[PDB]
Amino acid sequence: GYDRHITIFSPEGRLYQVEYAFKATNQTNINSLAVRGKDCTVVISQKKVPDKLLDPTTVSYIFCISRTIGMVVNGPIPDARNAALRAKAEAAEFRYKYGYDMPCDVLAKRMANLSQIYTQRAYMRPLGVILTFVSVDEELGPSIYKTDPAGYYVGYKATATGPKQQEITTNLENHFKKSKIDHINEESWEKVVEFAITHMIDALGTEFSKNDLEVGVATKDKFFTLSAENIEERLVAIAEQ
Amino acid sequence: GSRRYDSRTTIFSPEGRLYQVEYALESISHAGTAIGIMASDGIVLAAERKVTSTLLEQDTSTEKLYKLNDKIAVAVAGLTADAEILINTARIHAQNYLKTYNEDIPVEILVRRLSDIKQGYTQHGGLRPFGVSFIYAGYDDRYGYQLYTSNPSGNYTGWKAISVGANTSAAQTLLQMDYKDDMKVDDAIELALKTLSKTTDSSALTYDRLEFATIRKGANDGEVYQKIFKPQEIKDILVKTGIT
Amino acid sequence: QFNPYGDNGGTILGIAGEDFAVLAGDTRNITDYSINSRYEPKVFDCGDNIVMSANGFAADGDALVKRFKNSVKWYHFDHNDKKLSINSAARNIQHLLYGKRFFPYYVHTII
Amino acid sequence: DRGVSTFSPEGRLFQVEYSLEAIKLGSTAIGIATKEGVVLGVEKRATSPLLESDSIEKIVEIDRHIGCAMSGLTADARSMIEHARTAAVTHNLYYDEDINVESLTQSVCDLALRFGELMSRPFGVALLIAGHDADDGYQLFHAEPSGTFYRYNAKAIGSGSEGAQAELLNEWHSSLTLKEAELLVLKILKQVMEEKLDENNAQLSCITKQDGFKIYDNEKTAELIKELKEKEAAE
Amino acid sequence: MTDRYSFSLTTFSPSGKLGQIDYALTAVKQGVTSLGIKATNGVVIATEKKSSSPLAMSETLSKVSLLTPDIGAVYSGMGPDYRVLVDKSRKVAHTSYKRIYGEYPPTKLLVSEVAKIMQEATQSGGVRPFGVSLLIAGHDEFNGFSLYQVDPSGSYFPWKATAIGKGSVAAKTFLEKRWNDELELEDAIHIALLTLKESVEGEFNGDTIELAIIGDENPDLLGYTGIPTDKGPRFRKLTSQEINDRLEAL
Amino acid sequence: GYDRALSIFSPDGHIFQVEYALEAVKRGTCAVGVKGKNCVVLGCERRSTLKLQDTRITPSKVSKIDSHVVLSFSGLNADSRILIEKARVEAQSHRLTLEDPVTVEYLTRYVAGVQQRYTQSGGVRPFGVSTLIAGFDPRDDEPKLYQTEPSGIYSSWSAQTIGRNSKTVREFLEKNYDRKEPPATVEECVKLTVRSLLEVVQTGAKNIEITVVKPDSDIVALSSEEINQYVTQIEQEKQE
Amino acid sequence: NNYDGDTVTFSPTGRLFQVEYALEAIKQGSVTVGLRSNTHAVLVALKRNADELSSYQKKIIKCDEHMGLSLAGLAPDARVLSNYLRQQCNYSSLVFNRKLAVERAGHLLCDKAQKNTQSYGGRPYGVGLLIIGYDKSGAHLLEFQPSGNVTELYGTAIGARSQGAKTYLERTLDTFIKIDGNPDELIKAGVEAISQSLRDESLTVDNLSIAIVGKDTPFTIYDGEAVAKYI
Amino acid sequence: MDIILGIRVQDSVILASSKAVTRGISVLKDSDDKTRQLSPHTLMSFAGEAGDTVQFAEYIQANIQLYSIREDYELSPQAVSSFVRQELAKSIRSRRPYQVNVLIGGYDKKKNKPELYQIDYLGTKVELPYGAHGYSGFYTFSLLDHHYRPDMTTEEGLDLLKLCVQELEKRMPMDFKGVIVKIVDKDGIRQVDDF
Amino acid sequence: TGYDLSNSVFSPDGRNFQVEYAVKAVENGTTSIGIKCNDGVVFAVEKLITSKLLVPQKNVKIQVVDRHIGCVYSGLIPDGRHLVNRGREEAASFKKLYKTPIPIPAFADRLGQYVQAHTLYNSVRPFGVSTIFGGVDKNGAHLYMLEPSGSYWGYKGAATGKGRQSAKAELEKLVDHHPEGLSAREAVKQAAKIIYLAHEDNKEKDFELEISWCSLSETNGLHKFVKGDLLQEAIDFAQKEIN
Repeated sequence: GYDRHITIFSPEGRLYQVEYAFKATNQTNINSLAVRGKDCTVVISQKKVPDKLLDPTTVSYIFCISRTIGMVVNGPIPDARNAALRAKAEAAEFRYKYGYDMPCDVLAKRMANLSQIYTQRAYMRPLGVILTFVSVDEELGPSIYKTDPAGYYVGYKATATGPKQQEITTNLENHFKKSKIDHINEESWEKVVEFAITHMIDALGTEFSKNDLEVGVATKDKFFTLSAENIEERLVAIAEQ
Repeated sequence: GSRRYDSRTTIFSPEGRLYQVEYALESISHAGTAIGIMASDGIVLAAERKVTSTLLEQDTSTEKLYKLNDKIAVAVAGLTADAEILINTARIHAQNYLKTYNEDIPVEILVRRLSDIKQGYTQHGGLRPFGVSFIYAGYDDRYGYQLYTSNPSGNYTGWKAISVGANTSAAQTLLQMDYKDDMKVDDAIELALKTLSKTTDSSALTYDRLEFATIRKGANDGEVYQKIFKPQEIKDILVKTGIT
Repeated sequence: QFNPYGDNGGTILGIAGEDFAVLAGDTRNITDYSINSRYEPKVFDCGDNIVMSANGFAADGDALVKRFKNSVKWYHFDHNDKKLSINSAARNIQHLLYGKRFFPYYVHTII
Repeated sequence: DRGVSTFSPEGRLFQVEYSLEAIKLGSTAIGIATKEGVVLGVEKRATSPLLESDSIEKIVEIDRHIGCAMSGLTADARSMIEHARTAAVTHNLYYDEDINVESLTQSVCDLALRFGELMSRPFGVALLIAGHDADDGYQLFHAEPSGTFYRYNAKAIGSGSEGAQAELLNEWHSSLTLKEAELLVLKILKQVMEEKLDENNAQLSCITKQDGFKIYDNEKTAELIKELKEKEAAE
Repeated sequence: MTDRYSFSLTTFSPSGKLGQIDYALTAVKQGVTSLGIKATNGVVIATEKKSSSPLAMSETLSKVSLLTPDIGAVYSGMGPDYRVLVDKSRKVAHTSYKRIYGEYPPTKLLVSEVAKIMQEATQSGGVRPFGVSLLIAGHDEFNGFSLYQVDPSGSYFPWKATAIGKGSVAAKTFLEKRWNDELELEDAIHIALLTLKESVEGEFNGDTIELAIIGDENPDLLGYTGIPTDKGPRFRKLTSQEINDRLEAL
Repeated sequence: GYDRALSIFSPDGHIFQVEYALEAVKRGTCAVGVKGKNCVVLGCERRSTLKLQDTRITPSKVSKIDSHVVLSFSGLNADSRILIEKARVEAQSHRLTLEDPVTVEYLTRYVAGVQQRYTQSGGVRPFGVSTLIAGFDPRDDEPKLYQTEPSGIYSSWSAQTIGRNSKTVREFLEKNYDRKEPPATVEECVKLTVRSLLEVVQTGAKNIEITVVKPDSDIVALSSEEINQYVTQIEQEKQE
Repeated sequence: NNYDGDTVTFSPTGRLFQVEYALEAIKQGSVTVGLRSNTHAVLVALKRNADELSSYQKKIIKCDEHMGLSLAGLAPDARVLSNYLRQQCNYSSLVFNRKLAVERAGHLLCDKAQKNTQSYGGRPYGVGLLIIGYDKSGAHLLEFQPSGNVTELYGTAIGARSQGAKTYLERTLDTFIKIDGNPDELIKAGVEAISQSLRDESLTVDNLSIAIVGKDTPFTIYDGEAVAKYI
Repeated sequence: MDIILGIRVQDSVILASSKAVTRGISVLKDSDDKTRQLSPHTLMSFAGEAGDTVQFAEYIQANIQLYSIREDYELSPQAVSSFVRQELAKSIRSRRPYQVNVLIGGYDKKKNKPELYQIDYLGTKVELPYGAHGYSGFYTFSLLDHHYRPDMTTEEGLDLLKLCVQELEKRMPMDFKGVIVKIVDKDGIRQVDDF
Repeated sequence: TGYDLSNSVFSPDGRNFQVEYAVKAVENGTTSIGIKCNDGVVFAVEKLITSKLLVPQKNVKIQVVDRHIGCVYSGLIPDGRHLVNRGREEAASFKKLYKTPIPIPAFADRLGQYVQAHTLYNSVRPFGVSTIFGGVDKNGAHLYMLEPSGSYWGYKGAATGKGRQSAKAELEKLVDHHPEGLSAREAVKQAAKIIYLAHEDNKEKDFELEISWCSLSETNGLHKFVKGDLLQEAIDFAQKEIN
């Protein structure tokens, strides 16, 4: 069956190449999660540096797309960087043409459309990545919008991605079932980060040092990533607890 | 590279046939039957719709019969959307001719250019052929009333009476039996419906499953009129010959 | 408005004997009322016993000579080192010149 | 399947090798070089007797000093002849001289590998190219669809070719006269031809420095046929 | 590099089926149920909003889309294919109609343009057919209200009422029973809500149900006043709250 | 651009698409051309499994390329329209630049070149067509008849046939055409041509077309009767 | 096997089979040798005929006054590659008034060959080349292979039975490297080298081809009676 | 070029066209036929820019002759005149426009009527009973306005033309070396040889 | 299956087998390494001596990009050159528009995107090299390694080719034993040692050592080849330690 090698339909209406691109998504064996504060949007992803020879500061799956948008990727790094470069270019072009900063959801729709094209046009392969976009949008507030190789996207209250994604997802549903709200009812992003790390620890049943995580925060008018030391300061507060 | 996935839509079989053309003809043979009959005083087109649900909007409809210009219409058997691509091409071709010469396009000339387009898809470009056969009904001041058909090969021929789509074998045998040269439009109407009535795969032929049209000299003096029958007019014509 | 042409002066002359030929030219190069150089040669050995000068606007002259020398080089490459006869050179140079019929080389050429 | 420009495991181009097979199916053509001229002759091979055999055109003028014969898929040769004629006339326009036979042959051969996925397949026809020029005198070249060309003292191409070439190996020497060479071409054509050689199903031609390239009328060739019979009977 | 895929990927088999169109229709069969009903003074189109996670915010994914102020669309099948079709549909309403005539196209014509786009994905080099079926509801001055279905092949049909997707066979039967040519828009809405309950297994409220109408002009939804001839979009998306109101009297 | 090499060489040195194009020709209705002392005749089978045909408007099997040359063919009908159009265009272009209508041999070479071109270009298949091209060079009275085929080879013929059962009618012509004595008249030539087709056709009903070409652009097609007179006439001379 | 349908496909062990098949056409080629001192560089090549009635195929091609090469394998590919070199040498002169370094010529050929080994539709070049030259850093010999690999050497040989001459040159190395200021000796050493590769055949006067370039010597080709001297 | 006229009478169109070809201060030719037969019942005369005139006329002739062979039919004069107008209308916005004016005279066999069309280089078409291009019209239009009747015979038409040519030989400043005259009627196109 | 016959096709496990086959070609190449030091980087490579006929010193394998970047690679050499040619174009275009010489991370992504692009289509083949490269910019020293998949990271030390495990093991040792830094001069010598050590796994043919470096203090931030005394000194040091 050559309907398995390119993006044409199988007899049961399926696109195998798209489905297999989803499997490539987990190759890295990393999980990520995102949640919304009152004021902020936090994203955390596991960081694994198995080789002693690597420079750990260059090992990242989180990207600053624009001054206001961050993106975390689940999937191999070459595809991840391809998607990041394009998103940066799209976000900057949008600003030049329309005179305002590209919203998170709009960039997500745009990257989702590009991915849709690779599912329909044969000479282009899908990218083996899931893209989680985050910001504090000036109209919509804290925002999480996620893209996959099917060209699907939607906004989330919170989300998780990776091999152990269903465990984190249910953990998060269970928290919101309880709190009865859409978000972390918290003032400081420091505490929203702490919530995020805590409910990841619980769901994954593992403990973290400062080099096992990677954290990005979105506030009004900036998205930034945390240093190892910032993360430590945050891990410390979780312990004394 | 991509060679691996190329069907080669424009090659010959070892018997010297064109696979894709043959398979398009097979596709067409399962489409609603269309019949064209030519009289001395006009032309009839009739076509059976593909099995209607009771909820289908029958009056604001069109599927089989299309106006090309004021002197030319077609009946369609095959993929509708393929047919609309070719129809808009033909409509445009007619208008270029009118613009260039200030005379309405002679029927054959329009028929030939549509058939030449079809032919191209069988020789170059590696795309699939259009899955359509047309019956052309029209009038011009050189040959009067004319019927042609064309099919996915880009071959065309002229007829006194002809069918396309499903059951053309049975239908052609019946037309051959009752057709005659001195015949009038109103007789040909009856013949068209009798033939569809016997060849249909449905239990009985009703107004909701039909499209119908005539091209007559039936306006005033030396000029021609196209009438695309409304549902009511079909309901009548079906009683007036007692098929209901 | 930019004028793509200039005039570098000088003058040249060719005479043919029974079994020899000369191509002569002065070595002065000028623009307007100034001397650029008192010794700038403008007559050249082009190979296969062909001497050439293209005199007038020197930038055009040099381009032509350069193109013709290069023509001789490829004649050898393409036709088994065959000697380019003078009559054949002449015809070749016609095509070099006429190729710029609508933006001419401003030179009088002698070989 | 697989690409039109593919190498076999033995390092040869599939499509080129296969075109060589089509050439082996072609009608025979022979040329012989002498210091008095080059002769080219061919087997016409009419597929049916109703066909007007003088319309079979497998020997062709390129320029006054160059002629050509062909074997294989001969319809493929029209555009090669056209290119050759243009190269020859163009050369004379640029240089006010005759184009060398070798240079002409090289130009035709440059087309040869201009195929792939530029034309869609190699040419299915070999050419014998014969002419004169002041630098290297009388010449015969075999131009293949590989893009290779060899100079030959004599050569046969087509179905009769391994037969005829063994024969040419024996009969050729550096002192043959034009007349000797004409007879030889007839002799060997008659050997390898299916039907019985006459002045209607085979044709001759030469190129001499003095009169350039000439195709022989059927009358002239008929007498050479008669003259060959008389020589053969006579020992 | 570059697209070496200049040949068709949909072709005729010996039986004369076009495989990739059949298979696209199969993808449409797997899709969530959607439907449309036409009334004397309105059209209603509706579908279920089947969520991906419960962490997803299903308002941000709108299955029922405005194309022009008088035309709306819903689908069944592959959602991403639908999204890009909506983008192209909106654009072609402008480039090939509004920019030429200064008014929005009539429903059959806009439908015709979408059908063309889908037909081209069925014959052009190096693409696959769209894996969706559309239902498009609209109004225009000289035709009034109309409802069309567009299929992967590019074929379109006008309907009184229909359904597509998972539960289409059952729902089409449910609609044949309840449809008459005197249904007033409020009644057509009520029938649509009934028909959808059959095909939804889970929660059934205004947060899992997406529904829009083509009805009267809505001057309150225009955004400006002062031009007498501009009277507002005939397309309205019912709110979550407005659906639940009708679900109590159900 | 769709690029694929469809016409390529097989291991044995055959180009299968060109050879399969000949099969398409083999399946076409028969056509035959016979040249006389002072004329050429073109006759063509028309398959009679089609009653209800309107023959006023249905495309004839012989086509005028210019007013002094005609072309008939066997094979795919739709392919032949492409060759006919290009030939007509070339005919007018030749008149425009050379101030003379085409020689028949020239028109033949042109059509043949077009056919060859389609056997070594990417993205196209060869023409499923062979042609017979006949007429008289401007201001000349020697008749001309040429044949082309899908490969692009072309040649001159005293008489020749192509299409289904052309092998049977070539057989006939081969023993009935005296090279030494061409049908010295119009009438004779039309007869031999009809005889050769009756070997293969069935009833001489709507089953035969004839077209006659005489010098200086004098071209006429016969009607049912005039042919039919030969059908009856030959059939009686038959019982022996 | 399943992975040799074109150049753009790797085998499961990381090989490029079409490139390997191109290398194989070189192996059937008639043998050619190159070697050089500090003052001159020489090419020697054994030519090959179709039969006793044909010419011997030329194997040596001049690229500029100071550079040229010999070929083994597909000769039309040599004509393409040598022609590309002629242009590159030419461009260097016209634009910069600079004779092209033999090392740069090597790099340009490598990059040209490489392009044909990474895209669909193409094929690798099916010819090997030995480039000699004398430039601003002295005499050079280079070995080109259509994998793209180019190598600078004191001496080498390619073609059928080229292994014979290759070992010989490996033995001779300390001797011929110092044949400075004596052309006819370097040639003799090269002619000897090539003789280690003959079988059932010996060097004749329309069989043998020699070229030399060096300190006060333009690249010049010797054939026919002009090689008798060395037979 | 310069003088081209046309008169339409009861049963024919008559074209008259000057014979001179002048360049600088030399009359290069006195027997020039400024006309092409487009089809057996359509004639076209032309005047204007050197080179452009013949090139354009011959280009139209080729096209109509192509149409004729393709359809085995002859286009009506009205149809040919519209084709010619459109060609000229395209030309006017080209990089280099054809500067050619024409008269088209045909006999329409479907209607049995003669027809005269005057088309200038801009693609300005009118059907007229009589027509002239260039300075000619400044004399002939008023003359014909007076002496022309719609039911005249081919012979009366020819006398009317004689009057026109006489006026032009009296008052025009250039010697146009007489005219070649051609009649287009139900039987085709013929040349009057003594004028 | 047949998922491995065409570039850019996902297998059912989510892999691109053609890239994985490109890697086998890299694994089959000679050993090359990079070491990051105090204020610079050092590059080294094992050049096999196929024959005595190879001219020593005259088949140079390390390549400079712009004026401040070195590149070395193992696998298909011509592919490596192709990648460097592209790198040179990318650097020229960056310096033309922005004036400053291209930063090393910026340069690494240029190579990354280009290499990644050759895993997107069936009409090209992936690169059959891994490439070690780096230099000094306004922010210090950077060392990178880039794979056929287009994957790259920053490194303390890096190694690829036939002796990659042995060299990696040796590299880990230095990083443990010198946690406060390595001088550019310690590194040049250590590089010599590791190439000599890694030559074990490839010891048929003997080999020529080639080294280069960029160092703020030692080369003034420019890329230079190590020759003469400094090279001989580093060979001597290496010979010491295999004994």
